[PDB]
Amino acid sequence: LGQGDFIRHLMDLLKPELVRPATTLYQHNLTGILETAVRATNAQFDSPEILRRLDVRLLEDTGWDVFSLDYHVDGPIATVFTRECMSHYLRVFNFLWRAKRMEYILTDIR
Amino acid sequence: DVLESQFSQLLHQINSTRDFESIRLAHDHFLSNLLAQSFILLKPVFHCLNEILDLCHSFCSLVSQNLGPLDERGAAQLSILVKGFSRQSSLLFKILSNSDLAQLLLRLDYNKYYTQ
Amino acid sequence: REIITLQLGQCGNQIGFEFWKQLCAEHGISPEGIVEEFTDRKDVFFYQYIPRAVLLRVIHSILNSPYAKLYGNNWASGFSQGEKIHEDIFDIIDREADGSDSLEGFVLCHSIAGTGSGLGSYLLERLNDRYPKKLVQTYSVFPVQPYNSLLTLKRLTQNADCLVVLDNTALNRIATDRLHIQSFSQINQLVSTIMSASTTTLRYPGYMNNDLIGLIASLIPTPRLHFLMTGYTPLTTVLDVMRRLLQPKNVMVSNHCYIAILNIIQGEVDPTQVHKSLQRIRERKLANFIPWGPASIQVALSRKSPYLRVSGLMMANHTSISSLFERTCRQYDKLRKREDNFDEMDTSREIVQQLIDEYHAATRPDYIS
Amino acid sequence: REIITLQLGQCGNQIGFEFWKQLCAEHGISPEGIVEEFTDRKDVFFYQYIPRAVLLRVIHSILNSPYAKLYGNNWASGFSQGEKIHEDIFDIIDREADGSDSLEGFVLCHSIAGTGSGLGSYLLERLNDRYPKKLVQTYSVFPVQPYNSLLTLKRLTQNADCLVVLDNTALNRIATDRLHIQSFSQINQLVSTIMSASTTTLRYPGYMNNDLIGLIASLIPTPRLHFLMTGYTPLTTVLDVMRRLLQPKNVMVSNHCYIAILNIIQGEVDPTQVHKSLQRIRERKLANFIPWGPASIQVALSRKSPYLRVSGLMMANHTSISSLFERTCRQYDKLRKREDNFDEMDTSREIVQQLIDEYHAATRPDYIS
Ligand SMILES: Nc1nc2c(ncn2[C@@H]2O[C@H](COP(=O)(O)OP(=O)(O)O)[C@@H](O)[C@H]2O)c(=O)[nH]1
Ligand SMILES: Nc1nc2c(ncn2[C@@H]2O[C@H](COP(=O)(O)OP(=O)(O)O)[C@@H](O)[C@H]2O)c(=O)[nH]1
Repeated sequence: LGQGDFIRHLMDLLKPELVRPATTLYQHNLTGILETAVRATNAQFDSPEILRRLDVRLLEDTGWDVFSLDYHVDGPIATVFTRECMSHYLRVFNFLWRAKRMEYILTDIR
Repeated sequence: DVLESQFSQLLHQINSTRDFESIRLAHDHFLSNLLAQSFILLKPVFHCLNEILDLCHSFCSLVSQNLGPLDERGAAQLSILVKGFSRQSSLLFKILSNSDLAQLLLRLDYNKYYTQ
Repeated sequence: REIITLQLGQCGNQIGFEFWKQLCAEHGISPEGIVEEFTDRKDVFFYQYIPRAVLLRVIHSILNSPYAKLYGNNWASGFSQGEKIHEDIFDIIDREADGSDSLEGFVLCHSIAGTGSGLGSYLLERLNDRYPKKLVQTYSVFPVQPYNSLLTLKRLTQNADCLVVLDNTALNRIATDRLHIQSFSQINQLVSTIMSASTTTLRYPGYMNNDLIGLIASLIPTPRLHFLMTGYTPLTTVLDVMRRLLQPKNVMVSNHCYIAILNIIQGEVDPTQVHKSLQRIRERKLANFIPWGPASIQVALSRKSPYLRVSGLMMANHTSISSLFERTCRQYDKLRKREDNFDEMDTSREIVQQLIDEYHAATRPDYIS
Repeated sequence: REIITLQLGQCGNQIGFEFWKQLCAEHGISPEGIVEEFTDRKDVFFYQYIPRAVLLRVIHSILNSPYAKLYGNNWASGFSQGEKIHEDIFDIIDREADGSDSLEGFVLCHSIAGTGSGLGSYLLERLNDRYPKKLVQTYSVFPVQPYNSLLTLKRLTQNADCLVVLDNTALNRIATDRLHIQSFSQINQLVSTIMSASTTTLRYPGYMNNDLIGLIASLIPTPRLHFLMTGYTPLTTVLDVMRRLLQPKNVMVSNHCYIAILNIIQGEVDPTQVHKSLQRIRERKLANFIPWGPASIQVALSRKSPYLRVSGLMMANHTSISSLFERTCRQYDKLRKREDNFDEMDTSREIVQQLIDEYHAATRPDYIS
């Protein structure tokens, strides 16, 4: 979440979707919103290569409990991350996602 | 927008590399994309839309095989397909929910299937 | 599949002549009707070259042009004469039909204001009588004047299987803003650019949209809603185009929502980003649509004439066009209280009112049934 | 999200024009509104580049400037004339709002001392009528002057969603101290630096504060106490900046306690020692805080414009701001006993008395209820 500008727009677009239960959620729909979100923010001016790996994954309730980004990496660069950094980032990304919706709720009440 | 887009890359990879070895690979990858993008290799979607294909043959014939209202067991035959078509319609909807993003967007411009 | 054009009245004959001028110059065909040396499939609008036109004082001006080798005021006054020479003109149509391989449609270019108003009314009925299997598209033009306009509607609402609207008052406003004219010969120039661009995908060989049926069938969902309005941006990415189309300052018209949208791109734009523009455009939710029927926005590419930079035209079927009809009906009701049976006008008054309701009912979540 | 700015009266146009000059030079934007070659998110304040300004004699001197390609004295007189052109100016705003992707707020730059002040009070009410879900932040500037000042205060206390006070008496003293001027174009240099620095975290995105409500939701505790004051350190460690802003000889304002503080450090400072300094400043107890609810101090970093060193900006909510209203209040009563209903002055005089009564009671251990 070090970008901030991109995650702001991404939390405004997933609001109408994640409120529904997880059973009606299918990954094929969220990607469209994700591609639009990059264009709608400053993340469009970015290296096309790294943007090819950034996608969504569905953890396996409510839509605010199974959504998370993945950024899969394979090849030579995969010897620095080694399937454990990707099992640690997602362990972190939840705590930064919760502490981000608990704030945009409290600026909506305000 | 898969032909005029993949083709416009195949022609661009040609006028760029003075090497010929690229052409044998650029053209080869161009061909594999068409089989992959156009869902010809993807069996589930290709075995579901195929049912939609021959489905219209029946319906279009039904309207052309007469000039009066659907009374002589045509209506009895009419309600047969809608129970399958609309079932086949929303059946496809769950399939798309990598490449389908360019397709499902067009059908969902008015969020009509969202109500399905 | 060939399509023949029909030109009536002063307005029709003037714009159609210019419509060909833009068309023949678009190809390598000199004014004397011969190919210049200097791809473009020309079968739809030309015969082997000769254009498939049927024209009906002003003909002197055309015969005096360098293109000599290229071939009352009341509605009652017009309709009366048309019945008298019925068999005279239908010889021309018949001889042009069998001379064509497979006739497909009948483009009609006329103004609803005076002889073209009635004669066109007479034609459309008789055309449907003899030919029931032919599409009938008309390039009608909008402005005792109201009475002539209302009578034409009664025929245009049930006969013409397609239609486009071109209003001068809105067109004249574009003149003083971006062209600074204050002239018919000038405002007609935009019409030619509008008309020629309206049928670009038919002359250049493409994947789809190879017939008039391939274009209109997407827009008109039901035979009652058979009216369109136009839009033209260039007066440079695809997103730059689609944004500038939907602005209300560019369209040629004087709650409400669209039914279907067509986009004509005549430039050489990179076609990889086109699906991206729709994504961003849909998100912006810049335009509203019907909630009952599933539809989308149509976008089609083309190529500009090399013998002549990116342009763009948009075809729209908007329910806001019902507003224009009200003005005619509103004025007529004022005339009916201001002055052999006078019942034909009364029946038409009813049938035009039905169309206003059908549009108004179409913007409802429950238009169907 | 986008933020549309408005400029009213002679002051609003001048400080807004100087705000845009500084904001154009801070970015890579030529005076011809064209991007020069030479990361900074500029979509909020610039439109694809066009500023989202609505300007309202001084306009001519702006149009004769090199930046032309970038686009009585009573309160009742200023209120009525806005009513007669009610529909006029909103068409400019209505097209800019709907032409905008997703509107967020309305920045207002105006001086409450008189046609502009009267026009402002009118527009502040109508924006509450039409748009209920849009913030309205006002960069008001303090100076029959007592009359006009309190009337606009009646609207600024219940209409404007936030407010940043900038009084000339504090700015002029700063110009007669470190500036040594003995002019309007001179003190506006300082006003432009505070305004440009106020929205710094909006244009350079960081982990936090990516929206206008993010800065305001922390300071303003209740919708009534929506007045703020500013502090510029320069007219280097982070521990120096904080101790050079909390000083009362740097605030732009002529017991009491703080409610919330926000610090903007715009330098290239070391971002690892920022958490240390907040550990020490608490120990020296340089500021006294509210006893009823919890309050803290906030520090936010950013990056200076490379195309143009450490600077600071402190936005605070001090109950000592109640004194400024008292001066206008007391000045009003002296004129009321000295000279169609004159009842609006009575209501305005009454409602500001409740605001002052909130502040003096906001410093007690039982402000709850
Ligand atoms: N926009 C446009 N309208 C035209 C032009 N020429 C004629 N018209 C329209 O045609 C109407 C008059 O037609 P009219 O001359 O009576 O047709 P006629 O009776 O067959 O000769 C007017 O209302 C005009 O608006 C033209 O060049 N441009
Ligand atoms: N801070 C600041 N205030 C200004 C500036 N110019 C004018 N003012 C204020 O505006 C007031 C005069 O308003 P005026 O322009 O006569 O109102 P108008 O005639 O209705 O536009 C004075 O009381 C000043 O305090 C400026 O450059 N900076």
